[PDB]
Amino acid sequence: SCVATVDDVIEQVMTYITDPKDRDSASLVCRRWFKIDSETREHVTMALCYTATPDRLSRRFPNLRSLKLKGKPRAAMFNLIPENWGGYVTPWVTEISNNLRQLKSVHFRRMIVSDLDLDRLAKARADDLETLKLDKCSGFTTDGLLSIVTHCRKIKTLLMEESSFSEKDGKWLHELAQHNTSLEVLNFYMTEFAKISPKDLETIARNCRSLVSVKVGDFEILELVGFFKAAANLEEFCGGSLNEDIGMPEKYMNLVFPRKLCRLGLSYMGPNEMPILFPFAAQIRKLDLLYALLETEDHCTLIQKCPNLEVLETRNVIGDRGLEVLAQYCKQLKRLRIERGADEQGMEDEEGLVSQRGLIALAQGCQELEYMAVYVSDITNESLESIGTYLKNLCDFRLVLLDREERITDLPLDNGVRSLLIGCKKLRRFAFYLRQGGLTDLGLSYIGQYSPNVRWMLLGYVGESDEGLMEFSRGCPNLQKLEMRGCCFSERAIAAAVTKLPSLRYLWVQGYRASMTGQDLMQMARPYWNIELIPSRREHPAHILAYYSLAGQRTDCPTTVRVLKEPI
Amino acid sequence: KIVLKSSDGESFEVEEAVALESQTIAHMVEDDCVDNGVPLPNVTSKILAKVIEYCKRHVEAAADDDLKAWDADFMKIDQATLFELILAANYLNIKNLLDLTCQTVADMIKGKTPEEIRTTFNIKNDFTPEEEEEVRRENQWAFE
Amino acid sequence: ELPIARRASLHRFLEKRK
Ligand SMILES: CC[C@@H]1C[C@@H]2C(=O)CC[C@@H]2[C@@H](C(=O)N[C@@]2(C(=O)O)C[C@@H]2CC)C1
Repeated sequence: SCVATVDDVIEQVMTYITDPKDRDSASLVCRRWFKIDSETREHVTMALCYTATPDRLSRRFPNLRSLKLKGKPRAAMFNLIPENWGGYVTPWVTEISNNLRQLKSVHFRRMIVSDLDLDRLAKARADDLETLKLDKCSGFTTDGLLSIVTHCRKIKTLLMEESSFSEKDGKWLHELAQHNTSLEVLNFYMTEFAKISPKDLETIARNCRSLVSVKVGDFEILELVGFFKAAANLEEFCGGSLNEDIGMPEKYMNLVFPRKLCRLGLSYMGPNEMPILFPFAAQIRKLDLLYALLETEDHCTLIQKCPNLEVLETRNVIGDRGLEVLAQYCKQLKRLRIERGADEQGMEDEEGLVSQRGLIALAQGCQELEYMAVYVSDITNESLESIGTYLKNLCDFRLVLLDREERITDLPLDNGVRSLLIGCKKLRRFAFYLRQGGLTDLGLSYIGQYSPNVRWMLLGYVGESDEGLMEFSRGCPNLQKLEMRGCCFSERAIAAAVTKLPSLRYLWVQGYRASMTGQDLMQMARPYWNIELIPSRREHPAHILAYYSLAGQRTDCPTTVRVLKEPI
Repeated sequence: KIVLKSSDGESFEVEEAVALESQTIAHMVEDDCVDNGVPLPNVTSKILAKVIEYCKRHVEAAADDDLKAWDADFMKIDQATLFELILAANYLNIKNLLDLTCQTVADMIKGKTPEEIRTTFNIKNDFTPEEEEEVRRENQWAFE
Repeated sequence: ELPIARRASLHRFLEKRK
């Protein structure tokens, strides 16, 4: 017996380190520690799939149990990125098929998944695949689905939210009904399915005792009563469809909602059907009024009933008035999102605008907020000051102001932004999209200067000249990903700022002072740094996308995409 | 009451349900060698001592707030000891003790940089700079 | 002229509205 070293005990200890950023470190302390991390890492996420070879991954982490790949850039979620752009998943499944023999969970996000490659997935992994997440993907069909539900008989979680595919039939759902037991979560939330029987969804609920969440297409809620009755342990339900004909004023007044149901959002819900929630609103903790059909008043009467609500997502109809209701009724709120509604026929009402008024009201009410994302119609430096004044543990903050309004109160926001970034020092993600005169080179340099923890930034029409970009660039200690559109910055301005940024690994840009040369961008050509240029699909300015990759340049570029490689 | 004979010949009087916390001694009352007392020549006597003190205290859960207290305090020891404990919790089969001794070492890492680590553990970095670069590159550009 | 791009999920809903 010699003295006991750390070496004699590290194999055991490693598996108690969960934090991805601590494994990141542990792997770098020496050769043995690196191997031990390598063989024990369970989950890995690639923010961009083109960032490394699928070979490189399987070599470094032979024993992955869970994997998550992202393809197309965030902009794709706004119909700004060509469909053919990339993110094909096939190289990765043929890698999983051969070298990740341990994988039980797969999550593809904004990628291209084909019928072939998921039949390949299905057959290669079979019963071992507990979870499959097709998050906002395209390129497959119900055949693909039918293939994974017949070969993976033990699927616990299955997800297709916002995916676009070709619907040929419904035998995929029916096959779940007839044979699946293990299902825990089932999600096809933003999806046009027109050939699936609700009877099948009902028989699934009857068979999967562990069924906890389910989100759904445009099913008629009435056809789901059989479901709801059988879905005992159900905690979350988003989706469905509330269709009111006048011939039944009391159509939806006999709804038996599962007892445990505490996270939800019915689609198309009007004021007439809204009442069906009251009998248990004290219990609701998450609300998705995103696709609800109710007006600024109706919002207030409902929010008012949910004191324990800690997450709300809704359109800007919520109104300043609504936000005020939310300010002293739901103190427990942690996440709030306000996507922009119909900005065509006026607003959705005459209170359906949000402004400094509601903002500052909210800042005082819910000081527990950790994520706040708002499409606002008018602001004030003062409002921002109160943000960074009350809700300290804001982690994700996103603000976008609509061009709808003509004159906005006080416009240059330099000093508001400043106290915000200074109070919310827990901030890690930050989005700030304005109108032209919105922020000055001085205010911009504030951002670089007072955002030490921010790793992602989306920036609107900020700055006035290349001065503000360069000033900004000497800051941002931890900035990794940077997206900016609608900017007055020049090609050589960008290029020079990228070199000054210490942490930057991903950059997307739409709108910038170009040049026929194109050679201005070149002055940022590091090694391992790929740059690409784009048009747009679903008058579109050229996009710039650049990212680090230990792979080299992708083979799969569309024709519509150009890769820069020094003097052409 | 059972007798555990330490690594350096040292009998130990311990209760029934105290020595059963180790599924290594539990699975050894079947093929009962408990005749000559359970021999375990791979536990220093100083350590085996600290082990029984842990089990003793947890067994008295028949009668949760003040446990995380005693536990946090029980761990205030030096490294070389902390390690010999993990090795011991794993030489026996005390699942609650490994979840503690290992989680303690794991906390010593959680937060430090690669340098701060091999510092506070005395480990010589043996990466050729190319290796170190590839790993840092994989870590910050590709995976996580 | 860079128009505020609408998140696809909503854009789909706003038309299923009318
Ligand atoms: C190319 C960038 C896109 C640009 C798009 C654009 O035109 C405005 C914002 C939208 C963008 C955005 O993500 N907006 C938010 C949101 O999560 O939707 C963050 C803001 C929520 C309040 C991204």
